[PDB]
Amino acid sequence: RKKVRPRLIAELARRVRALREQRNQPRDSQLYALDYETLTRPHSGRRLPVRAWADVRRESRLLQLLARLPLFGLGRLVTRKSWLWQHDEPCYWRLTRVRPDYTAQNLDHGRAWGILTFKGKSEDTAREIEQVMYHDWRLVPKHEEEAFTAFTAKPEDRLNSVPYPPLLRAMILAERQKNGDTSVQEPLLNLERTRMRPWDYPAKQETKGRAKGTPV
Amino acid sequence: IVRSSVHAKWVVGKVIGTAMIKTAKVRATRLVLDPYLLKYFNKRKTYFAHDALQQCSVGDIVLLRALPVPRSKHVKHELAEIIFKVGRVIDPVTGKPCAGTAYLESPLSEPRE
Amino acid sequence: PMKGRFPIRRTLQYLGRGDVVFKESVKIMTVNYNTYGELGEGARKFVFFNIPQIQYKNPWVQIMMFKNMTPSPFLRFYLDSGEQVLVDVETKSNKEIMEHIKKILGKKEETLREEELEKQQRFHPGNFGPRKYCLRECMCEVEGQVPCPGLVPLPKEMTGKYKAALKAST
Amino acid sequence: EVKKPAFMDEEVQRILTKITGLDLQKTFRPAIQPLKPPTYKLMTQAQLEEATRLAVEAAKVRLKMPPVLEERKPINDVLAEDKILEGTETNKYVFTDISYNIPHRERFIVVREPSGTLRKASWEERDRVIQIYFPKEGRRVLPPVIFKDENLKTMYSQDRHADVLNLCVAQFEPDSAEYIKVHHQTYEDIDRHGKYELLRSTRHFGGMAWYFVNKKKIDGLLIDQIQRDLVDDATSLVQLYHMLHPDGQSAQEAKEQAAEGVDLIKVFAKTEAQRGAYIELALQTYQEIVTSHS
Amino acid sequence: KAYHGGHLTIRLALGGCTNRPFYRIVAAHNKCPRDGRFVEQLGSYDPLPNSHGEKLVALNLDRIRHWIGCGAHLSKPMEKLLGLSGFFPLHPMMITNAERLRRRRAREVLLASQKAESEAKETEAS
Amino acid sequence: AEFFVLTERYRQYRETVRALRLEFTLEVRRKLHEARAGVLAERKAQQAIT
RNA sequence: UACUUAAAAUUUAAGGAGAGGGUAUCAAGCACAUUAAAAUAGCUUAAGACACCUUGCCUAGCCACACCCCCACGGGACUCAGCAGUG
Ligand code: FES
Ligand SMILES: [K+]
Ligand SMILES: [Mg+2]
Ligand SMILES: [Mg+2]
Ligand SMILES: [Mg+2]
Ligand SMILES: [Mg+2]
Ligand SMILES: [Mg+2]
Ligand SMILES: [Mg+2]
Repeated sequence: RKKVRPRLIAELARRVRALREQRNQPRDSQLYALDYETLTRPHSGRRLPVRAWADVRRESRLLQLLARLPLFGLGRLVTRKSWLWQHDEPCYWRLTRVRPDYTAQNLDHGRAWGILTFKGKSEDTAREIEQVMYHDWRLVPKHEEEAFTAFTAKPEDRLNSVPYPPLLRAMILAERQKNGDTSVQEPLLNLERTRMRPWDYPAKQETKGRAKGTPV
Repeated sequence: IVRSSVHAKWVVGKVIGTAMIKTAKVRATRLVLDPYLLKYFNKRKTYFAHDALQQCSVGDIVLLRALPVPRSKHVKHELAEIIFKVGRVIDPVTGKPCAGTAYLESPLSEPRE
Repeated sequence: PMKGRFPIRRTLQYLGRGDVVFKESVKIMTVNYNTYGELGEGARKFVFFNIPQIQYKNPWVQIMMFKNMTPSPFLRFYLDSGEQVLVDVETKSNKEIMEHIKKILGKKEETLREEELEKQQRFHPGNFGPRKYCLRECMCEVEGQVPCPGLVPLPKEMTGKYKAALKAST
Repeated sequence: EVKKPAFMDEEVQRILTKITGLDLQKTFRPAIQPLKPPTYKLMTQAQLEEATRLAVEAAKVRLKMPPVLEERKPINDVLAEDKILEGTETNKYVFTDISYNIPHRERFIVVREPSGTLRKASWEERDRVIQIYFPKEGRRVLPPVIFKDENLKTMYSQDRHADVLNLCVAQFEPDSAEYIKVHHQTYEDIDRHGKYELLRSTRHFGGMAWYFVNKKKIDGLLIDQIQRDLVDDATSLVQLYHMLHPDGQSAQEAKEQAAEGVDLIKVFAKTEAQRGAYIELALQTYQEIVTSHS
Repeated sequence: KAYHGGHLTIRLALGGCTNRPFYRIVAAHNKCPRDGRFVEQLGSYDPLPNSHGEKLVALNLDRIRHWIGCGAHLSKPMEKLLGLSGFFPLHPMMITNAERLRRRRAREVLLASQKAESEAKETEAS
Repeated sequence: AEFFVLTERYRQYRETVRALRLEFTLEVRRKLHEARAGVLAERKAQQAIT
């Protein structure tokens, strides 16, 4: 070969483009700004889904609650209106770290960290909180923490083993007879190893994407 | 001690040049089937080999071992062995010096020199 | 008339008659033979008749031949471990040479059959697709199944053109 | 209990192989198929005899008898009855496991009916779908029309019984009712018309003689073997009849008289032969011809 | 094409002619065309009843288990086929759709009975 | 009434299917290990050397 | 998709047993080598280098292209080589 010539401009463009992105990164106060009259984000002109309109006008964002508290509410408990309606058992975050967006003129946008207690079961380590820019958060009062966080676990009643599908059960029993294993035991699937979290369970904010800085 | 990627882990060839420092240019030949004629001909390839001791001479048959990491752009083999030295061949079967199809030292004798 | 002596050597059937399939260890086979002499006649016949057959079945093995370098002919195999297997073929017929190398460094018939079956594992007769890869392109070819509309027109009630007319009529 | 002899018992196969016979000209009769130019080799008398031996070895493999089995039992097993799916489908689904390395009699072929019952495929469904996904040269997905009684009678008139059976082996399974029906119909027509020679030196002779022995109607085959001077075969047939019916009057009579050779056939005539009078007449005439001429 | 991202999936690739559909069950990278490059063919589906009135599904259950063990997703039509066979449980929407059909036929039967009762009133009027 | 019944059907269906995907995931790895380092694998390797 | 550690699908980078269009009136290319005290003067090529011309190929499909400037920071003559349609 050896006629594949070098492409200096292409290499220059890639680097130059990447550099500009780092320099002109947007902030939470800009990406997540909202126009409440039209419920449309100015940065991208994305209109929020219809099912979110009522809460955007009726509920507060997390750092709107925390900006009014000393130390940005470190140690306080915060729950979500969606959890309160969906789950009877206590669901909340125990705040541990909070990085407000200083650029915001009301310090109403930022990031937070805490320890999750979902449906009465508590995680062992603190991680970043997702959906901090949602209009769904409710600060728990200090005097009501004891009654709010009181939970008694019920004995688990979800089945631990189930039958095999009709064809897959016949193929298992047939193999037994072929191999000489004589038994009338019913093949049973074990569901303990593979139990699914609820669909609304908090997800990992650290591995989540962030929107780009090109305005629409 | 992972081995080389190159297909030619072991190649035999003739030292066709030795003018580079510590490197011997070796010409290997393989048999390739002509599809039209269905006859085998000799396809020859050049291999640069690391001759650490500069113990190679033009015309001698040598064995090359693929280096684990390519030493340079073209040097990807080393000199494993000199199968036949040019003009100084030693018969493998009997072990006696030979000069062509003849014995410089008779196999009946036991010089042990 | 096909050119050369013994033109049968240049036929695919002759090349495929070779029976020496070397083990994966074998990498090189140097052939040292003499063009003149009486004790090297079998070696000369081995280079003439057998070296083509060996190369055909072992395309990745380097066969390099040297002439009139030693008093007697021999074969030396170079293995991947670094071992060198020297064979002395003087006073030996070309057929005897082939049998000797087959025994010491040749794959057994059992091993070769196993490799053949493994190669075809992913071909299934039931699979449908192009003729290059499959027996039947479509299920219409099978007997008892609905035939291809091109060969046999489908019933009117099985046609989208007809069904659309009814939906409009409804 | 003394085991009932089987078709594949080494003793039965010996007798059945012997009475069948061998004829290299009939076993290797030229096939009406696409032809190639013949090849020629110069051979000595030693080499020629070696080649005839190899031909006889191949003729043995060619004459290997096809299995004689009992009729399979209908498959009627319900894996599940999901009534939620009742009325949601109009046509049956047939699901076939087509993993290559499963014996065909160990594959799972299920049917989801419109009612919702998940059941195992019947024998007819099993054979049909295995032909669709593992096609066998000679077999057709749908049963051919040559096996109808009118069409089969046509083949019998042309003395094509060995083909009717060669076709029945390519199409049907040995344990199927269709297989047994066609074979038992061919064997019965040979009997009535005494066409036993058609299946000699063929793989179908053993099953025919087996069928006659089990059905206690070897009389015709004995009369035919005797008239063709094959009286060593006839004696072996009476031994096979005395082996599969040990408690029969004929088998007990041969033990009392320690009969052997031609005596065994005479014992059969008096005791258990449906047409004993003819067996003796043919046997007597054979002895007269053999004695008179030699 | 040189895909970036995606996962292996088991899906139905449509073949046949116009008004004569036929499917090949295949394992293929999800970004590939419906009838294009695939990894393995895992069976076939003939959705038209044959002479015996049977829709014929072929499943290579040995290879299907292999690719589900390696992360292969399943298309919703393929999940329905595996449920009908008995190899998988019946899909939630197979059950719901069967229930919706039952409630819809009950209404039709009731309406026909009401119409017959209305027709009976017409008979009473004479 | 139908949304809740269907939501639970999906949860139980997806749990059963996750248990089967795990069982299939183990058969793949068992078969692979037997081929790579099974009894038969080791014997043939030494038999060749001998 | 699994585990706190492993099975796949799909790619990328460095390579090479062998194979791979035309013109030899394209016969020389001109740094195209090795060593690793920094010296040696080498490397490719009639077994076809180099130069030029033509062409999608490897066909369950693959490769390249996406208004133009091979690229696309930039600049410019500023977008249907998506479906239908027009000059
Ligand atoms: S090719 Fe099968 S339906 Fe036309
Ligand atoms: K371009
Ligand atoms: Mg969500
Ligand atoms: Mg000119
Ligand atoms: Mg461009
Ligand atoms: Mg254009
Ligand atoms: Mg465009
Ligand atoms: Mg267009």
